[PDB]
Amino acid sequence: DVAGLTPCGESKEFARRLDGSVKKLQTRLSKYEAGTPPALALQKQIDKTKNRFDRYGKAGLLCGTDGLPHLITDGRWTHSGEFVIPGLLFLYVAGWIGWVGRSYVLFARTADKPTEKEIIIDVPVALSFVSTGFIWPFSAFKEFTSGNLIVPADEITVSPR
Amino acid sequence: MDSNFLKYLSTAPVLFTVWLSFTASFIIEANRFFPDMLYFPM
Amino acid sequence: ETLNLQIPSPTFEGSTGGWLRAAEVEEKYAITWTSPKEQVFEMPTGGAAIMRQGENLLYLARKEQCLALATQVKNSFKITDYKVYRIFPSGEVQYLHPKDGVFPEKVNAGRVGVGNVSHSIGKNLNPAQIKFTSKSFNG
Amino acid sequence: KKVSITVDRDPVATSFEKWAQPGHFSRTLAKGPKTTTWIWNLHADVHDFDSHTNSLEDISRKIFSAHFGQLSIIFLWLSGMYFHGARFSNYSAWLSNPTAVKPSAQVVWPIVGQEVLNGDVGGGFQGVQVTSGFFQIWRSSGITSEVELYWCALAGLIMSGLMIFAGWFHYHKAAPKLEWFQNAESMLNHHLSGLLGLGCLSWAGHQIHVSLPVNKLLDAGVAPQEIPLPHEFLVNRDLMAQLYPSFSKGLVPFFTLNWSEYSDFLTFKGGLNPVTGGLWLSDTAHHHLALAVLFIVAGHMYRTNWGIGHSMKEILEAHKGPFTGEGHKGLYEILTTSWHAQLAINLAMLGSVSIIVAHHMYAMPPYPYIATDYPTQLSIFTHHMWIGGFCVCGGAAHAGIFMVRDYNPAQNYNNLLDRVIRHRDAIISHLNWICIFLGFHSFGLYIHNDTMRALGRTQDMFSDTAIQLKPVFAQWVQSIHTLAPGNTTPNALATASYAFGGDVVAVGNKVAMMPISLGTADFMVHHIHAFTIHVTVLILLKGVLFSRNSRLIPDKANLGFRFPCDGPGRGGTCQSSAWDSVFLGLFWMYNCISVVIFHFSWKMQSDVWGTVQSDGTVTHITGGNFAQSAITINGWLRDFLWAQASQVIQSYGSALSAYGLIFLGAHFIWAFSLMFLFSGRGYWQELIESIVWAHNKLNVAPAIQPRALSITQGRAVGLAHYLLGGIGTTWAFFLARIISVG
Amino acid sequence: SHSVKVYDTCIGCTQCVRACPCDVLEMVSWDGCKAGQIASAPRTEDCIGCKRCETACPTDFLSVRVYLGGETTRSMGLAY
Amino acid sequence: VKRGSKVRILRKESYWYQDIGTVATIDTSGIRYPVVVRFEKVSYSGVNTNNFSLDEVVEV
Amino acid sequence: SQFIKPYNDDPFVGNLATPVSTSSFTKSLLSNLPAYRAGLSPLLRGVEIGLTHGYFLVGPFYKLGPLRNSDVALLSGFFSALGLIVILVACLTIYGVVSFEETEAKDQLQTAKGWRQFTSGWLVGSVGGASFAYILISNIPFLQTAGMSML
Ligand code: CLA
Ligand code: CLA
Ligand code: CLA
Ligand code: CLA
Ligand code: CLA
Ligand SMILES: CC1=C(C/C=C(\C)CCC[C@H](C)CCC[C@H](C)CCCC(C)C)C(=O)c2ccccc2C1=O
Ligand code: SF4
Ligand code: SF4
Repeated sequence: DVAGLTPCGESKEFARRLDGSVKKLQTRLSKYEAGTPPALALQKQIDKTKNRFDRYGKAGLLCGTDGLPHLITDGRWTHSGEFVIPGLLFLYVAGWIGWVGRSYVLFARTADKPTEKEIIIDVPVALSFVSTGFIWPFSAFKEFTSGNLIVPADEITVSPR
Repeated sequence: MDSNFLKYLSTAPVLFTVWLSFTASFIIEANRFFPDMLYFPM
Repeated sequence: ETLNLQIPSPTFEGSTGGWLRAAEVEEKYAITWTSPKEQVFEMPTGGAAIMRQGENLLYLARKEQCLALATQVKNSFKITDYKVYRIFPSGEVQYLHPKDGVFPEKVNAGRVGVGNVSHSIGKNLNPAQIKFTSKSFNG
Repeated sequence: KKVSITVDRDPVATSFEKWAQPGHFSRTLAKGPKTTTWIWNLHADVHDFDSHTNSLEDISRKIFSAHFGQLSIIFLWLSGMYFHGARFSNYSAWLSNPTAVKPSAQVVWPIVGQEVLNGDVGGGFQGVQVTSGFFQIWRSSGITSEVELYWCALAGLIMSGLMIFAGWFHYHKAAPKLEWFQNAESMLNHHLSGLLGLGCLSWAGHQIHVSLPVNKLLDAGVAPQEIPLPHEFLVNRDLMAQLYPSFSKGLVPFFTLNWSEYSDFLTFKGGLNPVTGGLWLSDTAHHHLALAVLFIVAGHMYRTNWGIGHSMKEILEAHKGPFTGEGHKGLYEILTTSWHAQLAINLAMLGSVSIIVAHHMYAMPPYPYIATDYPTQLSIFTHHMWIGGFCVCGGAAHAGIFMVRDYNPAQNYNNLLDRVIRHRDAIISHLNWICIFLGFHSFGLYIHNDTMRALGRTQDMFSDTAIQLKPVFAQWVQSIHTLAPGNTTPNALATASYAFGGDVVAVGNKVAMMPISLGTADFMVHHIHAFTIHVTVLILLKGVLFSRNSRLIPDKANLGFRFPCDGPGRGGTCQSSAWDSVFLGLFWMYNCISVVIFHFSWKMQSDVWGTVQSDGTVTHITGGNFAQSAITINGWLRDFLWAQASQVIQSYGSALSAYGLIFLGAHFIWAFSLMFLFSGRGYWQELIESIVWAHNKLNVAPAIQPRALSITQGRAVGLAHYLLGGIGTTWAFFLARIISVG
Repeated sequence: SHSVKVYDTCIGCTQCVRACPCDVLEMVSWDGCKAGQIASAPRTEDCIGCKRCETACPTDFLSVRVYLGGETTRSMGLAY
Repeated sequence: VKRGSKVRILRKESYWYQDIGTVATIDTSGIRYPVVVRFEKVSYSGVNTNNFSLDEVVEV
Repeated sequence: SQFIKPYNDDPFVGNLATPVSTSSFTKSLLSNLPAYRAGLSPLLRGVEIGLTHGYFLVGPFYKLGPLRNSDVALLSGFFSALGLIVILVACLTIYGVVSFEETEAKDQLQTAKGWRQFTSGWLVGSVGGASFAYILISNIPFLQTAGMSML
């Protein structure tokens, strides 16, 4: 398929991975009696292993010659659920954390003693700020354009060189 | 509840440990109910 | 003014931290002070000695060793009567501290400023400017 | 009655107000942070009580209540070990089959595939195999039930609550005055007689009435649920007299001094129990009874309130001769007014005792079925070597803190301290020479052997097959200890330990203990030990003796115990403090203890541990390769680290895969430490300046200005990660190796 | 020897002279600062280079500036 | 400038170069650095105040 | 009774008079030793020290050397001792050249001429002592063995 890879649902090496992974657990299950707590635990592990391989086979992942799933991250939309979409979820959460922390340090600067607000956090105000993060791309872009994100170069301390 | 005990629970290490334990706790719970999420399913 | 070599010394049971061959071949330092009491102090070179009531004389290998005892004698026993000398192997005695009878921390007339630069430190010349010329980097 | 209890009532108010103001305990930190250094300076000086307060009374009160908090933590920890033994263990399965079931008291949750760590330890059980030797302790105690482990967990929980209450009570409600703490005679009388003496007496009583009947029934072959409960031995004296017929006469032989009646249960057998490979518990019961008598007798030495006894001041001031001036005068004043002097002594002793514990516990295995549980033997040796080495370096740490802070020359004129400081150049130069001599003549023998073996000259090596450096004195002492039963210990039946010579003790076809022969390789590695111990002493002693002043810095005491340097002048005075000799000596302690545990691990696997074949042949774990390969460094690299690291590297996908992960993680942490060790603060502060610029550009600069860590803290962080990384690497390597092969 | 310089931003606080373990610095009269005094270094041959004077300096950039130079027996702190 | 005003530092070797401090006092004598500026941020030395000249200080 | 006193009745000197440092036995031994012996020429000082050092150098090279098991062990040991003597005499020569400024007086080791005389004596003594050890070990079978000839 893509990059000479094979879909995991029809690769024989993924199937032998699943079969070997289940044989390892079945030989551990072969030393226990049916209703015992270790046997029940081992059987649930076998069920989880089968579910993982069954889900991966039908997911559109591409396996290598080694039978392990490979991620295609060049931007193609048939594989966007492996990096582009998880990455968009990350950048939303990361920008949330960044916007929320930036808003709290700007609040803490306007305090009576700014450095106590950073070792003893004003938790109601900081929770107001953690609620602010859900619309950070718009809040931060309006902040950027309204001249409130970027400070001018002549307001920043720099070394003599 | 005492205001000095609440000001103690607002200290940086307590909030850091509680928030990262809560964070760790929902990563653990999300990987318990919905394990093996190598990809966003689509 | 000159060091009276006959000044009695503090009671020290000796130590291995004292001066070595460079004291008798390069320079030795001496410190004298007057004590109102027969009191124990700590040697810069080791353990404890007892300074005698009256005038004491010490022989150290470093000027910092002398000034360390001087601070111990001024902060714990309040002696301000310490004179630090550098004694050459030739026998020349050079008075050092306090150099003009007044402590360096107090202003004194007739002191000429050495090392004083008329501008602030950010106005020092860059090394490229002073390269391949004898001109100094302090302007 | 000059020894009296005196307490201030309600000294400190139990309020949460100071909890809410971090840094309250010092004048510097209480005004709040302005840089991030404050944050680090908060944790660094918190337990430094004598840096906060001038008064010895408030310092002593803080120490007493912090010791109760530590005891509360230890009791909570013990209660958890008993609860995990009761609830998450195969202890009952292990009791039935101690030689096949592997001890396990930790079960993991199935979350991210980590349930592979619940390996098949045996007894119809899955869990993490535990190597702390608790199962062998509990069998030695005679627990034989998980219900009794729940009762021990509750007893630990009650003690943990009582200690945390006592710390609160003795700091906030009834805090003793300084004159209470300055009763060294009373404290020694009570800690010898009461703590150690009634501790041994009560433990000997428990052993006689509980451990001895239950373990006789266990070794007879009785199943654990067929064994009478431990109080049925207390009441049914007839049933107790079946196992030990001396109980038919009761306590009349004790009081009438007819003690040879009690030889059924108070023996002097020596050697090991053939069934368990552990010490005879009748010997252990007699051992603890004899220690109890001497400890109680010892605790009557000192004078408290009735004229009988010694004044320790009189003992010390009378011991003075012609070489030592005023002698031990002034040492009593030191040790009852300086907590650091006491901590220096007690940490050096507790570390020495922990080191003694590791040697004696492997050689004379004290618990049933602990000798043939090789993961436990390796774990508790390695653990008590590390606790010993750390505590010994903390003894030198607090010797340095005493010298910098609590030492007063006025009260220490011409005594033993004055004389040591007044010949410290002779001490450090002779120690320096012995360390150079002993690095040349121990490690240079290894370099000679590497060179000769690499050059094809096997006849030119120091080896058993070539030039033989035999340990004649150690072999001779081994001869004496093998000849001692019936000769110089006539009433002993067996040797103190089979390590000296004698039989091979096998339990479940695995060697419990067997003679440890010493050859050229053992001579070489013992002189490696003498060298690494000497150099650690040199760094720690050089730091203690030069803590206050040097020829380099004549006023080092004014800079403190822990300062980074006194500038780049005098050539450079980097790491001139006593703290920096503790810092440098903890590396050499690490080096010393790492070679000791490597010597132990290789020697026990190569020459002691293994399986007993038919005809009594012992196939050892690494097949006797120590003798001809521990003489070269390439042998230690190849036949010890490379050969035995096979289990950690190949542990993935098994229950020991956590050890492979910790092996790699600790290699990471160790390397990560070298970022803090090889670098300096000025680089990181200028890098932080550029990062601060990037924050300023986005108006996200913090109000607590970020700083690079202090020079001392960069050293401390580097050392802490280095020790964690190295020890964790050895911990993972040792544990995966010996769980797989032993 | 080391070279020790005092710049005209010196406020005459006398702290660098007090810090000096080797009597390198002393105070001379100067009308530039409110205190009427500036530090001077007429004894840089005794300077060990410890830079304790720099630590004691409360000016944003140390008015006292030690520049480590040629080493001698005195500037190396050698008691031998 | 005048006492109490907020000022921007133009001394390139200052810790607080192009940062804002506030003027505490200004001497009237022949002092080389009369403007005493106090700053919220502390320097690496821990000092939070320094004396500057007029041509090194601009009102904001 | 105190057995340790300040050295030379000077407390601040960097030494302590101790039984090991300042007993009459220690003073007698040092004075008796050729390096500190009064009335001894620098050349004669070198001859006595050299005879001693060359004599005992042969034995470790002979007994523990690479050619120890060979029948040429003594010749190899002597040559190795002799080579070490030549390296050491070069060390003595170079130390003398750099340490001591040329002065007319030769009556002391700490003079250019005196150290040259000492080095001359040390070479003659060391080669002679090494030779004496070679002659003795070759003649005596017991010396050829490690003391196991009786066994
Ligand atoms: C002291 C030694 C010790 C140790 C090392 C352990 C270790 C463990 N126990 Mg055991 N346990 C102990 C004592 C101990 N226990 C005792 C004394 C009891 C009796 C009460 C138990 C009873 C017990 C049970 C019943 C179970 C365990 C389990 C476990 C495992 C997981 C626990 C867990 O994830 O909690 C995580 C729980 C949380 C709530 C998360 C903690 C996050 C918070 C924020 C902690 C922060 C502390 C706080 C910040 C401190 C400041 C206070 C505040 C005022 C500022 C782990 C192996 C489990 C196990 O083995 O399963 C197989 C299990 O089921 N333990
Ligand atoms: C015989 C009486 C006695 C006993 C048993 C102890 C025991 C102890 N003292 Mg000492 N102490 C005593 C008298 C005694 N003290 C006196 C008279 C003084 C005044 C001079 C002091 C002053 C003193 C100081 C200043 C300090 C101690 C500390 C300690 C603890 C050491 C840590 C340890 O190993 O605990 C673990 C061992 C244990 C056995 C834990 C058990 C805890 C209890 C208290 C033991 C006794 C229980 C009870 C008597 C037993 C009843 C038996 C019953 C079931 C039949 C330990 C609990 C140090 C400490 O840690 O402070 C807390 C400490 O700093 N003590
Ligand atoms: C970080 C501290 C630390 C930790 C976590 C451990 C952890 C462990 N130790 Mg070790 N230990 C340490 C420090 C530590 N040790 C030190 C400093 C010493 C020297 C005193 C010892 C001496 C020691 C011995 C002698 C034994 C252990 C044992 C154990 C294990 C069971 C725990 C238990 O219930 O002990 C319970 C302890 C016992 C059942 C025996 C106690 C016998 C000692 C002699 C009691 C002395 C008490 C007395 C108050 C000490 C005063 C000090 C003295 C110098 C005045 C466990 C692996 C046991 C073990 O390895 O079994 C497999 C064991 O027999 N420890
Ligand atoms: C009975 C033992 C004992 C006691 C009571 C003390 C008590 C004290 N020591 Mg001493 N010390 C000890 C043992 C002890 N130490 C040992 C064994 C060592 C050798 C390592 C030292 C080395 C030492 C030095 C070098 C110094 C002290 C200092 C201090 C004082 C304050 C320390 C502080 O606030 O730290 C607060 C506690 C911490 C900052 C904890 C951090 C330590 C490590 C990094 C944490 C370990 C984490 C864990 C074990 C492993 C990580 C696991 C990871 C995977 C999560 C205090 C007087 C210092 C002082 O101020 O002198 C007066 C000082 O300079 N001690
Ligand atoms: C493997 C690396 C290594 C080596 C070889 C050394 C070597 C040494 N260290 Mg160092 N050290 C190291 C790592 C090392 N250290 C590390 C990582 C730390 C981290 C904190 C320290 C910290 C440290 C301190 C703090 C101290 C030492 C001390 C010593 C000396 C011990 C005395 C001795 O054995 O002399 C014998 C010399 C050796 C064993 C070096 C190996 C030489 C072998 C035997 C062959 C010789 C080759 C020969 C000269 C070839 C000549 C021909 C050739 C020149 C052409 C010695 C110079 C101590 C010291 O100097 O005081 C005595 C001391 O106090 N070390
Ligand atoms: C990296 C590094 C820094 C920079 C390191 C810093 C500023 C530490 C900051 C790390 C973050 C900010 C916190 C660390 C938290 C860790 C994830 C875990 C810490 C665990 C304890 C701190 C609780 C120094 O300051 C330094 C100073 C002297 C010698 C070497 C070095 C050095 O190597
Ligand atoms: S410290 Fe800085 S400011 Fe104070 S006097 Fe010395 S130089 Fe002038
Ligand atoms: S460096 Fe040390 S010595 Fe030289 S001047 Fe500054 S303080 Fe005085």
